[PDB]
Amino acid sequence: ETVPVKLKPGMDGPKVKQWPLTEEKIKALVEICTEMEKEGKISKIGPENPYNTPVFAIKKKDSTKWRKLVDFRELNKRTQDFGIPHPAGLKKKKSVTVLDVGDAYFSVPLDEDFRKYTAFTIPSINNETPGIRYQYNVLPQGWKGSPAIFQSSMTKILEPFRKQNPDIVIYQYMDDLYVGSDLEIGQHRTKIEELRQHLLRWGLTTELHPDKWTVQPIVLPEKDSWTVNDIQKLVGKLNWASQIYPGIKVRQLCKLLRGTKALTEVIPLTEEAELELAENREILKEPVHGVYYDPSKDLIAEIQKQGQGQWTYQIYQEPFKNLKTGKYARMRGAHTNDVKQLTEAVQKITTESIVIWGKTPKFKLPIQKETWETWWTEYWQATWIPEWEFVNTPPLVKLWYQLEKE
Amino acid sequence: PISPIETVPVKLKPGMDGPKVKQWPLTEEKIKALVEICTEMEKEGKISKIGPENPYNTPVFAIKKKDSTKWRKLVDFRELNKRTQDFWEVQLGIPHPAGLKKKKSVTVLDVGDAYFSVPLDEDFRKYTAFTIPSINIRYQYNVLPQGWKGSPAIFQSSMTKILEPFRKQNPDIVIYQYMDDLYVGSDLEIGQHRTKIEELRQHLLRWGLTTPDKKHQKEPPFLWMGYELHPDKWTVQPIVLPEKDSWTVNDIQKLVGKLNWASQIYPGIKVRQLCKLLRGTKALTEVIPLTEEAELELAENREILKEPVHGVYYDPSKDLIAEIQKQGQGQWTYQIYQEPFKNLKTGKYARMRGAHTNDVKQLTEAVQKITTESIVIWGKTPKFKLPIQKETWETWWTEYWQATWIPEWEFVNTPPLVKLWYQLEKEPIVGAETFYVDGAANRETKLGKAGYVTNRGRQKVVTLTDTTNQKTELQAIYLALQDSGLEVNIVTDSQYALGIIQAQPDQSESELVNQIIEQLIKKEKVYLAWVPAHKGI
Ligand SMILES: Cc1occc1C(=S)Nc1ccc(Cl)c(/C=N/OC(C)(C)C)c1
Repeated sequence: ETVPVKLKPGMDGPKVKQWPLTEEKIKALVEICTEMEKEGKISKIGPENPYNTPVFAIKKKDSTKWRKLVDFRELNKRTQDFGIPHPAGLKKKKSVTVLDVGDAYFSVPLDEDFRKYTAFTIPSINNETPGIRYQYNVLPQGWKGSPAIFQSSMTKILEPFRKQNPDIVIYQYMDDLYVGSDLEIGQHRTKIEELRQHLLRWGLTTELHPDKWTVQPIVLPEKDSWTVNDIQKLVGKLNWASQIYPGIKVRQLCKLLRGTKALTEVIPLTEEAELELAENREILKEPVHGVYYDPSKDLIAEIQKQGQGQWTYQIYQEPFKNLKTGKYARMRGAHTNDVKQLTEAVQKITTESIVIWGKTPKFKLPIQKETWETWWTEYWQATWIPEWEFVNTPPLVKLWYQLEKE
Repeated sequence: PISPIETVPVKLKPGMDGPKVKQWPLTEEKIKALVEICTEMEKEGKISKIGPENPYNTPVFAIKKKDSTKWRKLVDFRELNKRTQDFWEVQLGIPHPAGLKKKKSVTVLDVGDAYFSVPLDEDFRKYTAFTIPSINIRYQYNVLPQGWKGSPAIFQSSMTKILEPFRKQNPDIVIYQYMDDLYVGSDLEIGQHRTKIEELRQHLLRWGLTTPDKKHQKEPPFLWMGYELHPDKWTVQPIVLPEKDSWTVNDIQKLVGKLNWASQIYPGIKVRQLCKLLRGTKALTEVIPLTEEAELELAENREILKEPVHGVYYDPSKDLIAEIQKQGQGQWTYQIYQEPFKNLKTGKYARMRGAHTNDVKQLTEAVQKITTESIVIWGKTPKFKLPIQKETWETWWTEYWQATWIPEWEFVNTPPLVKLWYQLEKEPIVGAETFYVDGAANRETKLGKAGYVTNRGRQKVVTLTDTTNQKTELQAIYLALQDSGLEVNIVTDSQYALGIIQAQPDQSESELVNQIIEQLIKKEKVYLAWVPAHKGI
């Protein structure tokens, strides 16, 4: 028996255009789809169905086998909401492990009348062939309603491992299961493998470190002698920084800056300026008081290209009231590609948001839409897809976070 | 002939009802004709008579043809089409000639009146109701009606199913449907090819779909959107330009249009002076005196369009090469080929400077655009031969604020190379003079002052009428640049100058910024520094 799923009142199904795909992945999808059709998971559809959702194929980390991924963001946004629990435990765990339990959904049938809305299309190179149109008959991976409907079965399936191991945390966010334990790596890895078998046994098949992620302080430079330029740079940063920490003062230094001196001119600090600075260093030794996460408001992630392979980010809900901030160094191998590094970073950051608040952040990316749209899929390796917008990084915000400690 | 194929379920938009529009009174003759014509398809079972239980109606009129003066009929489904549901995209794009492979032979079967062979959803049929009047006769369609929104869509998918078996049986044959034409190509020997065609023909015939005989069907060369397709190569129809005495504005526009399309295949084509003839045009039909600069240009273009162009098709076993050239500031030409000088495709782009850019950023955008069309056509991206040194690229991209990338490429020394016009110093220049520039203007009165004072005692100030703050600030920076020597340190509090430091643009929409840019380039070493406003600094 199937549960009746509906679109939020007044909405209509998604009619998103398919992005062009490479030969390599069109073939991969054709293969994957013919098979899924045999198994009865999906079915060919005619023109009478006007809806569409983009599809593509990615290759998992350590897996040289193509995996089909759909972009349900639009559908999910139009899909009605529906006990969806998030614990603050794995936030503190010594280790967490993500598990791909997407396969489970394919067993469960999807309400007949909602099926139309899951239409997708495999394109043809040079439009020499019409698109191959399919639609899901079972629960779609990457859809929000799926983990929802599969809830019951899921809880049952896990309860035994749960009750026999309440010292472990298990969190389900869409196609993934986050398993965290403080148990040393030996027991953790072994216990995970055991859990896998526990799942495998039912049919369906499938390291992180939370308490090591610290918000770093903003360290200010230190010289034996300061030049007019050094001071100017320092003052500029502090002045901007006072929007976060209102206790930051800059007048005493600004005083030394009065007078048209050469930038290379060396200036000794007045004892008053020396204090002012020492005082500021203190305020910067810790994050601003008063920042509390609000579940009813969107989470936001800003990323700034720092060059040399470095990237900086800040998760917040209100500008300047950052819940978390961090620095990311490019993965070994992406020594020439920015899109590669950026996507990796986008994923890493999303994961953390999930672990902590169980919610994906809306990204503000320092890249041109065209560049992103063209190559993001090539390096994506997650079942979910967060929201994003493209922006122009204010130079000031960049110079600031460049100052984080190591 | 009607066919025994599953009708596709069709319904009207949510909450809408069928057409109910007035039937024009015709002539005793037009009525005569339509009576005859309708009785024809009536006997064929295409249309059936209906009684008063149908409150819908679509206007039907008569029209004499080109080849016979004999009357044809026309049904105006405009209204019905408004009330009909939407179907998925009919054709998601046309195949570009450069993405085709060569075939030994290509034949097109005109499945002409096939719309009228595919049965319409029985339920929907009622909406197709129409009326043949009298001087002082109801029917409805039982088959896809010429003109109805869903016809092409449904017809296509039908043709798709019907061909699935023949395609499987013959994986060495290529069929491509477009409208009511069926293009079929292959690499089989002419006799074998001829046979398969007939086999297909009889396969479609088995479904009532009539097709033209070997005696009557079409053959190559084919016309495909500007191209002249051959089994061996494609050719561009030498574009004809009308040499005339009196030119009207409208005429110039159309001319510039055709010329612009041409430039994709024929770099060299210019329309700069031809465009000038449009300035201040009061009417579309006003005649314009062709400037001699325009005469020399229009002429030089006829010469270019004399030499035709024939390229080659795509060979999957060969690598794809894309080469790019900068014809001018913001102008790039590219040609994709597999074997040198044997071009598959060519094109060009003109980039309206916009806010503020630089050549390297622009090159990047071309590469990006090319990469996208490549993937659509060949399903893969080309190896790039770019007029830029690996050193230059590395220096720029590693520091640029925005994420950017260029796929596997290789430097090709084809002048003029794109290069970094200037690079601001990372730290203050020792020895160099230091200009503390500042500018302010009254927003409302548009009155301002711009100036500077240096660590060497030099100073200046200028009063500006009809200026804005941003202009003043930049102007301050311009002056500092003018009066400074080869090496300069400049401090400003301008929020907009922060942009230049980060982006280091070599072109902008603002002529003023451009002035500053020219000056920056002239300098040997420039160090720009920003400081917050209204402070000590
Ligand atoms: C997709 C296709 O349909 C029929 C032939 C072909 C191919 S791959 N090669 C090819 C080779 C020579 C010619 Cl002349 C044409 C004709 N193409 O016409 C269209 C683009 C309508 C298929 C096509």
